[PDB]
Formats: sequence, structure tokens, C-alpha cells
Amino acid sequence: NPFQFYLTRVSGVKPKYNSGALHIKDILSPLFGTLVSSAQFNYCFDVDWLVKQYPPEFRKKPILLVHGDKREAKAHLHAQAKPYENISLCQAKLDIAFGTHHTKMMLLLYEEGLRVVIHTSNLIHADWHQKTQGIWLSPLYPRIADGTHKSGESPTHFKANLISYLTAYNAPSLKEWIDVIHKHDLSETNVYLIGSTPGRFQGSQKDNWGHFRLKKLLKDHASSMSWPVVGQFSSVGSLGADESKWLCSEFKESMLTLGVPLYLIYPSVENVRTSLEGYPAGGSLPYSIQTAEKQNWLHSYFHKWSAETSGRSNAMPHIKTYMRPSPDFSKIAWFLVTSANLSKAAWGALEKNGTQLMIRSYELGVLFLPSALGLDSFKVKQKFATFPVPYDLPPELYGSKDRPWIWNIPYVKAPDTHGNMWVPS
Amino acid sequence: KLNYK
Repeated sequence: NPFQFYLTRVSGVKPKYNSGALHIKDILSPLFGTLVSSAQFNYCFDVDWLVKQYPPEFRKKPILLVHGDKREAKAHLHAQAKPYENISLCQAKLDIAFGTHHTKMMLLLYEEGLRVVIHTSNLIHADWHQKTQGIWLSPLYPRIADGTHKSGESPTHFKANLISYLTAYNAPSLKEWIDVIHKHDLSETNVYLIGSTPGRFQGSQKDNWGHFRLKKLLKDHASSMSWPVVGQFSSVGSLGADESKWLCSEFKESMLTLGVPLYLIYPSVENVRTSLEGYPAGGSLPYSIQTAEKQNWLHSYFHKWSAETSGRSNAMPHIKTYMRPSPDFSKIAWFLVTSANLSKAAWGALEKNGTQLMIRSYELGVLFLPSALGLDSFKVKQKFATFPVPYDLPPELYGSKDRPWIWNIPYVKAPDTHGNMWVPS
Repeated sequence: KLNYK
């Protein structure tokens, strides 16, 4: 299995749909290595829950929490963490307004080597319970022989790329993780790292982050050959008064680069209503009426969540993915799993007459390119050489009576799976 | 932060 792309375990589906799935307890288990230390990058944390996901024999090993909380929320997290002597925190500078530390990544240092896990889930119980989430697991990276001169770098430049990502934080506690990574051999890595970092980027530095980074990788490591673009996410930013402001202009342009129908997959109210969680699934789909009313145009691009292939049509997506299928959806030119939702905050927006790229947030994803496996395309695995697309193709358009899930208006005409209504406030 | 809410 060259991909090492996994779904999280979902409670309440048949065990066969969980056979190739991972729970966080599985990822942290002693079978994956003998843990010495770890770093947990995320947006939301439940520290008490998190500590319990480690095996008992590892709960006292040092853990670093990399978060973006400020003011009282920062105090709250510190208060959550204090009982646990082995836990330190690193506050990622968020100098630009409305930015978040959204990256989900684990750095796992073992006696036997090092592991990097890039995924989509918050560190809270609900994100790992009945949601569709994605996980990429690096291989066990061995330590570089203390007698040898080697870079430990991969053809995809992952190791240098990961270090640059950590370096942009300018944080003392991450420097030690940068040093740990220097000492390991990441040469077997076959994915490309796509990061976002807060800032305003000029000149050559545009290509470093966000959708311009993606464009650059697609230009350099893909080749050309009516191939649609698919985008799938759980949050939706303010995209502008119409499709030309950003979505189809800069965003789609990066996405269609190689060496055009746009499908956006976002849960409808019906999708959420009849989910395993019911309406409270909508608590993790934060599309607000204030945003939605400004951009009604966007919703004609919307398609329903359907994942019969993985038995997860009722497990609401918190995974975010982007890809480039052929016109019949039997193959793909590339696949990206990432923390980045559909927003300028996460992907970047061009400022100052197109000379500046502005990103508000930390985001991180892995890109699977057929060239990194020596192929020209991946065949799509129809039932979850062939890439495991976790949801159904082609995507199904919203019916005439469907609306996108909007989290801050009430739904009281029909009960959900558990016989409840939804009245936020 | 324990959630979006």
C-alpha cells in the first residue's frame, strides 16, 4: 500500500466498514513504536480525553500541544493542561485577524525512529466518533547513522518542506522538533507537503504556501493530457460577491494547473438531519447565515455527501479533500487530503494588485502525485495502483428542495435521527 | 478550545 491513506473508525456502522480504519488509540499504540515524546498540532483540544488516548505505559512521556488560542481560551487550555506535568504548550503566533491554527499533525518520536501523522481531526471525542475523517501515516523513519553523511531527503522534498513549515512558526519548542527531524531519514516519503502559514507573501515566496504552492507542484510534477476539479470541505469562507472574485479566478486556476467543471461537496440539511449524529453533526460544519446570504451563487456548485463506497454516507465529513478526476471519474491526476477548508483564510487571496498573497491561517496537507509513484494517473478504487477515494463518484447535485447546512439558523420542521430539533442560541 | 461553538 503506497498511499497510507486511512479513514478514522466510525462507531455504529458494520465492522467491515471499520476493517481498514484507524482510531487514535490505534495510531498511538505500542505496535506503532515505543514512544519517547510527541507533538500534537491542532485547533481544538480536550486535554483529558487526549491523554487517555495514549496507552497507559506512554501517558507520562512528554507531550507538546501546538495550538492558536488567545486570552481566556488560552487560559482555559493551560488550565486543562496543568494537572499533567508532562505536557507543554506552544502558542502559534496568529498576527493576522480571523486566522486559526488549523493544522492537524502528530510528530511521534520513538526509540526506533520517528513518525509523522497528518490528518483532519480535532483532538476531541466527537471528531473521532461518527465522522468521516482522513489520516496519512508516514513510514517509520529511521535515525541517521551517527557515523554517516546523508541528507535523509525524499524526491518530494518532504523533509526540507516540513522543516520550513515548522520554521515559519518561529517557536522555541518547535526548534527542538526541527532538530529531531534533521536527524532522521525521511527519504522513503512519496507525498508532497502543502502548507499554509499566516502572512503576506511577495515575489518568489508566493509559491511557498497555499494554493500557489499547489499550483507550483502541479506545474512542476504533473503533466497535461475537460477533467473536472473536485473540492470537498466542512467549512466555507466568504468567497466574494460572485464566482469571478476568487473561486473561479485564482482558486480554480491553481487547481486546474497541470504541467472545466467544478464540483463542490458540502453536506445538505438532509445529509445532516439523517446522519448518525443528527443535527449536532452541524456543530462541526460552521457555515453561517451571515456568510451564506452574501454568496447565494456558490450553492449551485454544491453537491451532496454520499459515501456508500466506504459505508459513511451517514458519517458527516470533517475530512477535506481536493482532486482531479477524469471525465468519467474512473481515474485521477492527483489527490490532496488536508486541513484546508474552502476559504481564502486557509488557501490565500491575492492582495495589492496581484503582487501579494495573503493567508490568515496555518493549514497542512499531503498531495499524492502519480509521478511520485512513477505513474501518470491513479485508477480510482470503486469500493473502499488504485487510490481509495472515500466518497462516491461522480458527486450528486443538490436537488431543488436541498439547502446547504447552515449552522446558526434553526431547523424545527422535521426531527433528526434522534428525534431532536436544532435551535442554536 | 473544546469546539467551534
